[PDB]
Amino acid sequence: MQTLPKERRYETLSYLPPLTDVQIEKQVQYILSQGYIPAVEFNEVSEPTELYWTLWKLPLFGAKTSREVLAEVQSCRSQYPGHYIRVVGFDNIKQCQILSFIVHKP
Amino acid sequence: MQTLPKERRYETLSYLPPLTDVQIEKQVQYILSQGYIPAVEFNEVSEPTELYWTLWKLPLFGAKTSREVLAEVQSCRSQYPGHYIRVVGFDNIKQCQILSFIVHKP
Amino acid sequence: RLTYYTPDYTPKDTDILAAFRVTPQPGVPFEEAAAAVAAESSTGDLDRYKGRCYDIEPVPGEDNQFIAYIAYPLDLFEEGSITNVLTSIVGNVFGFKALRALRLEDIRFPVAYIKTFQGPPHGIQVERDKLNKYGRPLLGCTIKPKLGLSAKNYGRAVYECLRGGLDFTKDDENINSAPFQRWRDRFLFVADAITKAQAETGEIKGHYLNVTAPTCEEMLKRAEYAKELKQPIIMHDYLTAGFTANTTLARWCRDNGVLLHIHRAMHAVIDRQKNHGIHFRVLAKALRLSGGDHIHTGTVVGKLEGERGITMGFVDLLRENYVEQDKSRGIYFTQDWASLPGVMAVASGGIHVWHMPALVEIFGDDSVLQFGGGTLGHPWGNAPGATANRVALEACVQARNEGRNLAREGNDVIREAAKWSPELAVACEL
Amino acid sequence: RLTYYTPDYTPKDTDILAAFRVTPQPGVPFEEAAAAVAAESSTGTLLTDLDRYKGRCYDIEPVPGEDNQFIAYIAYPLDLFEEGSITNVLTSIVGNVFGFKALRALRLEDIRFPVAYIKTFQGPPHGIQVERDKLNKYGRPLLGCTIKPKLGLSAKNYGRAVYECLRGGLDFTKDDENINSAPFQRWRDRFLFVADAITKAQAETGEIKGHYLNVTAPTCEEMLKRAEYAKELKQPIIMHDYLTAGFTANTTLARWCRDNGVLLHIHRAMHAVIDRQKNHGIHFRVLAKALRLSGGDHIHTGTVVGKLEGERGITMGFVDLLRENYVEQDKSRGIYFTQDWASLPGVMAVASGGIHVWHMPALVEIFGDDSVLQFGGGTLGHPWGNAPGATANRVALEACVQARNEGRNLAREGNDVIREAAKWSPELAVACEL
Amino acid sequence: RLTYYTPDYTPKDTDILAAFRVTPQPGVPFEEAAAAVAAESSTGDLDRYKGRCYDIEPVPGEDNQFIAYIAYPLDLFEEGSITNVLTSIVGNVFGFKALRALRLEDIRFPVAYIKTFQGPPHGIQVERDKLNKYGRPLLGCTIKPKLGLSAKNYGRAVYECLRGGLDFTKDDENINSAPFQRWRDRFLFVADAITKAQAETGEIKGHYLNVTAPTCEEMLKRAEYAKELKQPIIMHDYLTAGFTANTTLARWCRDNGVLLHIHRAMHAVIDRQKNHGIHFRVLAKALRLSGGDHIHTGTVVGKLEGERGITMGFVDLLRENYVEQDKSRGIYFTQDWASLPGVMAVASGGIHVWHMPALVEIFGDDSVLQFGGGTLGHPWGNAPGATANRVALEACVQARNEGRNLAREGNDVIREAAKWSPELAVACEL
Amino acid sequence: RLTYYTPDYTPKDTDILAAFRVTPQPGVPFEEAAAAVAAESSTGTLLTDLDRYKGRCYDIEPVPGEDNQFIAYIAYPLDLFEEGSITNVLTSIVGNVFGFKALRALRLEDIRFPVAYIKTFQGPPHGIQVE
Repeated sequence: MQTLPKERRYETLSYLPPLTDVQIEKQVQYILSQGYIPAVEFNEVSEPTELYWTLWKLPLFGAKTSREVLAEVQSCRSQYPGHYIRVVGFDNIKQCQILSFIVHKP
Repeated sequence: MQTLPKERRYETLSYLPPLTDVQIEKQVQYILSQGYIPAVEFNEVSEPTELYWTLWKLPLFGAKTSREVLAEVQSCRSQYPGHYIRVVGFDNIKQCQILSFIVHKP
Repeated sequence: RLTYYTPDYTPKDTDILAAFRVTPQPGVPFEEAAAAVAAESSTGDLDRYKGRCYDIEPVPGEDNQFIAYIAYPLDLFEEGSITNVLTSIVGNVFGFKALRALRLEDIRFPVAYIKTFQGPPHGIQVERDKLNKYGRPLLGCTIKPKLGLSAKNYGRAVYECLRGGLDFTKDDENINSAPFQRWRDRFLFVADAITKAQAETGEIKGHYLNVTAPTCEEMLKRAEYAKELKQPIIMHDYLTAGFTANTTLARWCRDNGVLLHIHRAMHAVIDRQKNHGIHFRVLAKALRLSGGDHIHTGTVVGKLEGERGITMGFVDLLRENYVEQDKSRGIYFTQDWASLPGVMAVASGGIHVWHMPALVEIFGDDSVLQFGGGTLGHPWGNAPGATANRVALEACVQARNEGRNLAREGNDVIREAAKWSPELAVACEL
Repeated sequence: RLTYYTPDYTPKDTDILAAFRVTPQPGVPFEEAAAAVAAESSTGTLLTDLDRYKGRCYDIEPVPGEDNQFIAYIAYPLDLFEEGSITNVLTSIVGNVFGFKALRALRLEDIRFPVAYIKTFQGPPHGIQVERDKLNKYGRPLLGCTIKPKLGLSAKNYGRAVYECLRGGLDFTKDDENINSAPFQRWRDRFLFVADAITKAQAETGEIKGHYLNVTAPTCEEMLKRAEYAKELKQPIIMHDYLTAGFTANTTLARWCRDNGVLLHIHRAMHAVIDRQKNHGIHFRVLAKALRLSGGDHIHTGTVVGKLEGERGITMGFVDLLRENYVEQDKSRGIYFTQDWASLPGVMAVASGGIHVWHMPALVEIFGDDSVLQFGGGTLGHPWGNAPGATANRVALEACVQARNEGRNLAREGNDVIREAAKWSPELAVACEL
Repeated sequence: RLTYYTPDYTPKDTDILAAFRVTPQPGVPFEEAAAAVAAESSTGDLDRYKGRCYDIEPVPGEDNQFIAYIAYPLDLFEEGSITNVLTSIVGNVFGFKALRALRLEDIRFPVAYIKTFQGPPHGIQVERDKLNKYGRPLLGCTIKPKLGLSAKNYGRAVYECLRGGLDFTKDDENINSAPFQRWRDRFLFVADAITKAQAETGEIKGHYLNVTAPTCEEMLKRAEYAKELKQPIIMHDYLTAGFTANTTLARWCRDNGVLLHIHRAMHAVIDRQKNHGIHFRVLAKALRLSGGDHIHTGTVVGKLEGERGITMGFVDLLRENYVEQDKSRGIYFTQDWASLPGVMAVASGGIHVWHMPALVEIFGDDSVLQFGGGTLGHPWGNAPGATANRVALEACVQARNEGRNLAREGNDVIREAAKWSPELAVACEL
Repeated sequence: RLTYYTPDYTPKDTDILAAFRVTPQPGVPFEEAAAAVAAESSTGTLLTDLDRYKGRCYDIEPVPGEDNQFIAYIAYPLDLFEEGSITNVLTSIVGNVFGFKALRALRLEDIRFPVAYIKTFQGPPHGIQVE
């Protein structure tokens, strides 16, 4: 018998325990093997009232393996230690966004 | 293949590498030899939403050499180490302002 | 008569088709009642403006009942008025005496007549962009107890649900304003419970502030006040307040950026009988053409394969752009919505923690999941009861974003999330 | 449950009673379904006081002659509902409770708005009395054509059929259900060419003729700019389809017509979705009481002539609910609760069946003075046009008004006064055969 | 007739001169058609109110074509109405049958009639004071793709361009509101992308929010909403929406502090042909007298010496106070603008990184440079593609503020800025 | 280009057709200019779906008796344009496309507003009949 403490618990996939390197790439493999476009985004602060996250280098239109989508975030580990890095997944056609998960936190 | 990091990059002449002492005086020599009035301005913070920069001693109406416009900023180096010093260039007649470049930064 | 039954009339792409479910009186033949359900819904200058029947299609598995497809012309009806579709079509036709029970099953608003309407204020895509809530079905408490809670103690129960990761929190049907709780003070102490629950957990929290009012002047001054509390969403009981007040508020919510949660209050007077009334897939089309960014579509969990085929039938009608004519799923006409915005499908029955694997598979991303409907609360309160319904949500979205078949590996992903969540593990059984 | 079934609870004079007609699923006992229809219309299945805001079933009374059906009298308190909101009565009472799954059918038969709760409403804009005082038409049931054909007529040809009916003694003339505005006939032009045809027929024959201009509209802004235009044509009366357009748009136009002196003709379009089945829905005496509390000076109560004794006692039940101040509890006549209207103004009861000349003995005897008699709905007009067709429908009125005012029992001596008025009227004699 | 050709009429300083380019039918003499292009643009008194021709001046290098200078009086025309200049002058004169092609080349609004108008809401000087952007020509993306982008994904492409040092970002022509992207939600998610791109880089970022609408009520409620997002600038397609809607919006943008980006949509129906139509230097004068703080003047880079003499001809007409009569540059009348505010000249063709040395020399400080017009984007995206177009801007303004001749030392200052900029060095070739 | 010239495309009953009279500059073939007048009046030269919002030329039909001229029938979709805005038809269709430089002259001959798009407008205030 207990309450919930006061954390930020950022957007989505954030009340579950923080997703490890297997669960990062399995969701990245869900992006490409379902035909979505794995884009990487970063931002200074991760509240969901700052509405735009700044897009890392490209949204990776021709990304086919998780070993290179994560390897673009490997180029984004050392670049931004203090930014909430995030791999989003855009729909290829129908104008929507699906996956959203922070891969790196300050 | 790389993105642009998040800096302030203040107003104008600010995405190029910061202008050195030769490029300060060559732009100051562009102010007087084109008949503009070299005024010196300073401010605490250099965002371009604080609209007025505080004018240093005079706008130097009869300034004829770059060795003395810079020598008024030499009197403004030690005065204000923490203010964004700036030599602006006002039009002599037609009510406009042209040159704008930070010569000293905190 | 019998000039209103034209069975060779291949209906035009600009007609407004209507598929009744006629149960005629004994002795009434099927051609004569189908010409009569097309009769008194028109012209009780007649060859161009006539509601005419063009197909019979008797109900399989049952005698003395058929599905009379009526083909109303376009220029009979008002541009932009869904209270003129229901005045014209179902106005004086259900009371016709040679019909034991007449039920409007489905209706086809064409591309020509959908463009006169507004659609929802904000679709699925525009709503989720405003809320910044992507890739998961949203959430909701309904504040129990309904009545009695003073405007702050109501707001304290809103703050307590919205702390625990709950996206939205519904205001009740019968809470508009009442001498224990006025709307001006309910809306104040709720918008003061949202700006604390949105500052605590940074997500855009909202509350479906009930703006259903006696007059349309008291409804817009009840919505112009939820606008000036900077509230993301309001709600409106669209069948007690009607399609003139809803379309008034539709046009307002588009023109003031407020999302609209259409509640289907009093929907079951007019559809819950399977032989007489207006089936909800007509009323779901009717409020997609008036406004609503949400609509209650009830629940799927307490329903059989046919009763959730029909329930998923109108969920696609109010959410997908093009829906093919699939009569076993209930949709009687191929409906092209002509890029009209979608409406959410809000699941609100007796659903609880363990129905999250089903209702992320059945209802997709584009859904809202209400709670507290029939279930006996949560033994630790609201803020654990909402964190249970949010961890069990996102445990099912995590497994769905990893390919795990949530029909069979769904009860596993609740039980392996009860380990890494203590508020979930006590709602894991009751 | 069974905390919501208090069978000893004498209901207060300020409760809002409701008499459902519950048809429960089998195995559900009668008290536990009647406590359930008192449950999910309140205080659903401690943070508050339950015993102050709960709906309480207080009597069962099984329907005679039919098992698996009873009349759950529910007693909702006063301070549960909104002052002045008849769309919060229905959101509370018939909101979340008919789709309840332990019930095969549920029918809100009757509802007792107390004197405490009637006074928050407005009533009609104008009663029986103030409607007759505005129109200067005393001691007769008023009249109306219905402009056939409905669809296709341009706005001037529509107003010529209005002017033709309004010459020959007709009082009102109804605009149709499915006519609000449509690409052949816009409302701004339909209202214009009807105001030019009332003030021609009102100036010709010196009675205050009117026309039920249809202000039913997509939005409440478009409704009030459609009614404020019929105000500025100095029209006496508008009309409104109150169940398609709802009770928020009706109560908006209620408050408008009282504040602008326009009579409001409430039309019961889409009523038969919910009052026509005998087991499920909302009986029209709820929806009759619901618009006497919101606006309307007239409401269609259908007809009597095609119905049995039991089906017209129920129809003369809700004619009295919307027209009389105090109506006693009589369940054979359909009324379940005694209803004090607290001097709320009456509503006319409009007769609009498939009726013609030979029904003027019947509908002046059944529906009294305080009524309106529509025509042209089912019957096939008149061979000489509309103005001899309306004089046939007006000489047959005042023959049956004169006969009723001389002791002549129109139930038995009614067909004599049609035949002895067809002599002195050539327009009625050709209408005397069909 | 031939009382409308008065060749000794030295025109008054209060007349409104118009220089047509008549191409008469074969057999029509030049005095008779010039009295006829002055005929049906008036009086189809006479000595006080006739449009009269006062000079012929045949086109050098071409027969059967001349430049009929018509001299309309002042008191024929409405004070403050440029839809009455085009109703009076070019109303019923181009359809006259003795003329094979009639083209209005230039027009002289006098000092007497310019003072009745408003001018731009904000000039060059007042606009740059509001934006605090001095001594360099401003910038712009045009968000490609045009269509399809939802209101937030459109805003995300606005945020991405405006991060990279881009001053403004244009909304398209055909983006007003459409079922994939409504204006209420386009304007919201763009003003939420400006307050992030202005907070990131402190410069005053703006977006030319398209307020072109079906009605003038739907245009001002589309501009009163961009006012209440605290937006610096809007835009308006000024020839599809007309000169009654611009002058409505000019008078609004001056009276609400919003800058106005006049877009020359549908301009090339009426000036692409070199013998018939209304040349853009009339239409550039026509919107300097209605409002606009910007106007597209196309581009200079894909044009010869005469076609950019004409292009720099009306760029001086819409930006400089006094412009001398210089017919080789295209300006047919000496135009005194009477201290009316200037209009920006927005270069928007297929210009890219390497045209920065030319377009800082050709178009001066008082200019805006759009991008994405014909070029195949930037290989690294938008925020590198805007930093390329901003470093290459300010490398050319740095060299211009040091006396370097940007006609010859211009390609050097791009290549010596590709060293100290990596986003520029990849746009340095493609 | 030639992704905007779909010659087999039977246009839908809800497209907004447009029949230009293209007079292309010489050396520009007829399909590539007709794909271009379908280009810069939409979707100009994977961030969205191209094939849903693009203007498609669907027939050429050379003008009889005069070479270097044809009638490019362009098929714009419905949901590209604004409900009720005839100044967004012209901003879309004749906006950015006549000043196109591969064309010596371009004339919008006719345009088919569908029944789906006429109903968003008002029409005249009063017709022939009501006038």
